[PDB]
Amino acid sequence: LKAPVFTVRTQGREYGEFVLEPLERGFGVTLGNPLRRILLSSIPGTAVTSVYIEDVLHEFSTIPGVKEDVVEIILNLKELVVRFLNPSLQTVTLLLKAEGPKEVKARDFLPVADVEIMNPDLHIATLEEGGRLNMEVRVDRGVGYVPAEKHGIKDRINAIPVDAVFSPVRRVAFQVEDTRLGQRTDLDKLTLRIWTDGSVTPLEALNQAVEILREHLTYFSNPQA
Amino acid sequence: KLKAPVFTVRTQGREYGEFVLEPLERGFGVTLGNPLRRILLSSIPGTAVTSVYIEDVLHEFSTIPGVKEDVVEIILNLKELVVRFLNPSLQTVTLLLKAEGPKEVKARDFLPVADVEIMNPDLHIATLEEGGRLNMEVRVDRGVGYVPAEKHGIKDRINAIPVDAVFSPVRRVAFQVEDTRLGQRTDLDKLTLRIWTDGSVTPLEALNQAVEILREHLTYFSNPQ
Amino acid sequence: VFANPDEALLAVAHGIVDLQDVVTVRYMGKRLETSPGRILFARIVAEAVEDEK
Amino acid sequence: QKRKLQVGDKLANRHGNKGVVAKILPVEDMPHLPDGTPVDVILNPLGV
Amino acid sequence: YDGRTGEPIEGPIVVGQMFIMKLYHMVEDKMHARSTGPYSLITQQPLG
Ligand SMILES: [Mg+2]
Repeated sequence: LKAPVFTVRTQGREYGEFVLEPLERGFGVTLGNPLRRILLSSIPGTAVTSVYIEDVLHEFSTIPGVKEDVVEIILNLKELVVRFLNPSLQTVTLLLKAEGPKEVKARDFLPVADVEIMNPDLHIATLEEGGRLNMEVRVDRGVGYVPAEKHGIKDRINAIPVDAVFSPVRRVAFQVEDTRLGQRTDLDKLTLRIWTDGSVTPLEALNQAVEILREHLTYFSNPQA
Repeated sequence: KLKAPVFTVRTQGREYGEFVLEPLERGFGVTLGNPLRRILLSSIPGTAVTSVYIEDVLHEFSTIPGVKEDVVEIILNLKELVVRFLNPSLQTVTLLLKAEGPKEVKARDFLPVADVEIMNPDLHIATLEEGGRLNMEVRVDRGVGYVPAEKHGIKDRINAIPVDAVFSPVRRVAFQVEDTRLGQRTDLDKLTLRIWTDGSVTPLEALNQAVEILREHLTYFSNPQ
Repeated sequence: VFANPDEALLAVAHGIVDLQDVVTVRYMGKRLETSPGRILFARIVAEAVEDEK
Repeated sequence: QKRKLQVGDKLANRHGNKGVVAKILPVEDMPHLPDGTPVDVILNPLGV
Repeated sequence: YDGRTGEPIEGPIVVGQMFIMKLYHMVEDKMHARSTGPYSLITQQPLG
């Protein structure tokens, strides 16, 4: 069977559809599923790893003038999407200094070089008059899900480790349709649907997934007795 | 990250083999094992008997006078025939077998053809009695997977009986994933792949071909539109 | 009509027949009329005890 | 201490079905809908 | 669909949304091991 045609349909930086057709019968699941597993587990991303709040010793506490407790704030920070524009960048510290009353969003972080916030409207905390929020959020780069109990990263004494979910891919689905080429009617049409948080485009995640699968296939070489 | 895994091979003869890949990242035993098993069972090129002609026989459900086996049993024996084409250009052949009773017809009784090898020449075809005549024409083709007789319906002559084409040299595949550790990492995978073949291709050869098929398909995600 | 259990379970892999379909298989010199699932069960026991007979 | 769900913890619904977590699977191992949504919990029908 | 193989479960499955509770019985509070330790006064047997 000849080389399938590859089609790409992307909506911004967060959704994309990738079509491969025609394929031999059964190759929709042969190609689609290994890619889905790699996309959902093994794509590097960035995540908040440690947060330091001035005048806060642990996460089981509240801040004067701030409506949320530290636990709620850290949950909000876990939804922060940070995109590194430099491939060699491994870590960053985002600084936020706010005085009440105001709605502190992710857009309130001080700008950093080669760092972009993908969800500026993320709500972080609500400050009442007389409340202040001075915090340093450390964002690292990695793969998988590393609980705070494992990395235990603290840039300083009172810093609070945060469970890290590094995967940029949000949802993966693939569709197998009944295509036909010539007189053969059992051919497959594979369509991969990839949802990302925006830091990595779906096309970038797909290329990284293909390279990971290609690299692993090279391990079936140099057999040993 | 993890270092490159070790690939070990334990092959007994030309028909069974065990291949171990370890250590692997969590979940990669399934990621690699499932696609390879599917490719092994449906995509390895092979040869099979696709049509048989027996003199004086009308339909597959009849019985030949002077031979112990009926038409159904003879066709079943032919489906066990392992034949290898030594010429890549050769696409199809016809094996001729003229036998006289009371010999026990074997696969070796086929008239030799150029660049065609019977891998199992001791295969039993039929048993003839005094006065039994077996004039049989068997058509051997090239293909992959399993194709039922009613699907291809290949007939060389009138009264020819289409026979189910067992093209795949791989007889059976069974892969296993075990939990292993490397120091303080406890969620590693160990992949064991077991392959039964008919002997025309070694299990290692089939595994190498399956990896190449997956490798080739991964390159299809290369040129958008 | 399958020449042996391996061919019958290959057809099941390709979706030709289900495990619960009653077909004809040749197993241990007998032309049995059973389903691929029952032939699969026989192989399960045979391999666990490593004695087909 | 902030306790997360782990193997050996006990879960229950309001209808008397109770059990302990015996396996935590990665997201890519769980059964998923055709739209790509993985399920969160798998319950044995033999308990009903 | 099965997340490991990508093949569908051979039969339709009952999937839905259910309210499940995390009960007070946690393995963290119940795992206990002892080699040697305190003993009783009169019988000198291990405490419980
Ligand atoms: Mg995130």
